[PDB]
Amino acid sequence: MDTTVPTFSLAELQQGLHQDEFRRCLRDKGLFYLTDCGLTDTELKSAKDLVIDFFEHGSEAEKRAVTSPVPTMRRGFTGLESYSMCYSMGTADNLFPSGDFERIWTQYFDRQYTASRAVAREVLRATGTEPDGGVEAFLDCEPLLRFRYFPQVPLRMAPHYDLSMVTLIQQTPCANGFVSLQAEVGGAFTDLPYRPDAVLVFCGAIATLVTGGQVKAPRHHVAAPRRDQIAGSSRTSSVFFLRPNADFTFSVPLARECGFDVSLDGETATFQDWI
Ligand SMILES: CC1=C(C(=O)O)N2C(=O)[C@@H](NC(=O)CCC[C@@H](N)C(=O)O)[C@H]2SC1
Ligand SMILES: [Fe+3]
Repeated sequence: MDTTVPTFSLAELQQGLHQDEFRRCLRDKGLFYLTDCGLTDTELKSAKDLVIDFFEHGSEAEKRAVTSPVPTMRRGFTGLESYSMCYSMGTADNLFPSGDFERIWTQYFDRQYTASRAVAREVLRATGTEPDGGVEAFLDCEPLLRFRYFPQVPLRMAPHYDLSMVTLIQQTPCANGFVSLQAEVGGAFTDLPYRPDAVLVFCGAIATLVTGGQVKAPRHHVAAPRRDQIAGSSRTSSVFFLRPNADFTFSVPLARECGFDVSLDGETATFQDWI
């Protein structure tokens, strides 16, 4: 039936405006684009620009000394060695190629994090939800950002819900129109392109959980291009996962009620256990 994906100014929402629509969008299709939340395509494009700079012009040497040590616990670069390169950050223990990089990308992270907190904060106020220990404690959490860059100019994974409170995507488009990102919206698969001055927001499982089921975490997937769509497909994505502190808590009879792969037992549980 209904597949459209709505847009909102965060400033306007904070001014009480559009209350019902925003409420229903959460509960029935857990996603949306978002203007006026103190992110800018310029900031994004300046960050992108210096990573690709390093991709292209760094020695074997500087890379090695800041490529991922533990390959799966996640800080630094991957997939740059002689299809997808990828940079990761967090609150700390980060790895940086130069001094100026550190600044630009530390600020880029902060701005992201602040925005993430804001929208999240709004998501709670809107469901009249007030987490155990406080809205702020909860929002002071252990977040993670992953940037991807697909350069140069066929297996199909299954959709997933994100293991997050909210997730913010900023993407750059392909020179040829192809959208990698799609989601289940009222029965169907809707494209999720780059929109100018906007930023995409998935609600995540944690959102659903903390609001006592009031908010939907949409299943989404990231397609590759068919072996004929390859020319003009360089793209990037900036994906900021707003993950809680290890010790957040949730009643497991509530959890499975929304179709969540949890092979653990007992009374309630915690975020650390689950990942
Ligand atoms: C959303 C998203 C993206 C992405 O590039 O956008 N990718 C990342 O940053 C990724 N994170 C990982 O590599 C873990 C893989 C998750 C899943 N395959 C599993 O272990 O059972 C993926 S999965 C999450
Ligand atoms: Fe995802």
